[PDB]
Amino acid sequence: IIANAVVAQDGTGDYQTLAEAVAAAPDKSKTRYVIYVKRGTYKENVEVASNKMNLMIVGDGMYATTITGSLNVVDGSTTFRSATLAAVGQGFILQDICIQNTAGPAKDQAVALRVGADMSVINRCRIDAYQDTLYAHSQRQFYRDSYVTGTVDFIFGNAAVVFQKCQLVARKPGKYQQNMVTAQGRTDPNQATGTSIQFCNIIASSDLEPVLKEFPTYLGRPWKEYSRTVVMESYLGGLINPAGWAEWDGDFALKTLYYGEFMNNGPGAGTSKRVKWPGYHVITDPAKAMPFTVAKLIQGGSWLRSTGVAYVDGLYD
Amino acid sequence: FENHLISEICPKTRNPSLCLQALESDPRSASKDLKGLGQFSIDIAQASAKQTSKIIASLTNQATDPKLKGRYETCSENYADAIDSLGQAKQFLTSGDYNSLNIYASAAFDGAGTCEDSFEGPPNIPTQLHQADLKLEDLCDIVLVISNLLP
Repeated sequence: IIANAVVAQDGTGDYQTLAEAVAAAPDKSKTRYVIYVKRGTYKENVEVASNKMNLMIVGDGMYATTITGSLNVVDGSTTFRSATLAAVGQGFILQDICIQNTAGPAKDQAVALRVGADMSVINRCRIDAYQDTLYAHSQRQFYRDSYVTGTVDFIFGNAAVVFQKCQLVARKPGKYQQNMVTAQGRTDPNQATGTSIQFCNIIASSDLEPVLKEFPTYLGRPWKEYSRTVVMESYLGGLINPAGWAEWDGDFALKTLYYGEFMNNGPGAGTSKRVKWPGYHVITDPAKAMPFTVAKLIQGGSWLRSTGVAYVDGLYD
Repeated sequence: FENHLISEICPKTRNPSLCLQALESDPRSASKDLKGLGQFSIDIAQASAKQTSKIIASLTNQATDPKLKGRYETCSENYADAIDSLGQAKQFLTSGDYNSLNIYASAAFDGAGTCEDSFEGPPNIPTQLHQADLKLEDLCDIVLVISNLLP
């Protein structure tokens, strides 16, 4: 397959900026339309609206093509509108590209990527910020072979979302901060949403590794009352606090959240000193892990197979 | 007899009183099966979202403070997405895709919640909008409950 539109800074493409290519893309396309973004750093805030369906934005590699911005809550943006790139168009695919927000930890919430696009795939991407890096807002999403890095609540929202074979990398935050890989925001138990992390690497960056004892990292904290997160068949580095999970605000959500761990490995995977919250579960029964697979949580096959991306449908690698 | 299905739906929602009021507003309530109650409930939720979109536009049109306007614009974008998602929810219910119905009703619900989350600290949310968010949430919850009861 060849690209339908090319973005490049050296004049060799169809457009100089990503925003222009997205605007010129067809509305309600019944087939995949591909925008290729050549190597370079593109300082823009891009939006892929609901009418821009089945759009694939693909770069020259996750180290080579970068979309960057620095909107943030401290400077007066909402979290929702702080995203460097935001996509809600059904069937969105993002690949071989970096989305970053360079605001830094002192600017509080500053989103790199926001996704509210159903049946979306993020493949071989690098998503880079600090607090609130990845706003997996809503709808069904699949992240594969990607790098997501941040500090406080760096994967947050209320998508039905599976991360598979991603490296989730906690980095050195600001003074006195505590890292949280997830802040899952399911408000209502009738919602079939949640975050599932499977066959992933949850590790420390080189700047966090020397100072693990100063800056703790937890798997998650319950942003909302029915927070629902499971980490399974994954490697957990020593950065992961023995307690595993952190309070949001005292005893808020501790009985109604559902946080699970199933068959993890690595120096941070031991569960004997985990929180004793009623809502926390060491899962040993595979039938209790199954709801968090691609097949059950995001109905993935019905739409993943036509993307070409690799996925594991069930529990085991 | 009251539609027995109402006794399975309303108690599972976060606002049973509102659920009852909404379902009883159907003159033909007793003739409706779960799918019928579902379509009615999506229609109610979408109409509320549409009205609130206009409320937000009106609040914006009298605002000059950039931070407040940014909060309203976020609310506006979220309601636009919620309206779109509820529109698609109807087709999913018709097709019997109850998994997609739940996901899209969940997304719509979260449009109102994202508006709510955007008003943390000053400038504070207008009471009118706070109530309209909670209403969309309550209405979308009727849809979510029905989506889980369907086979």
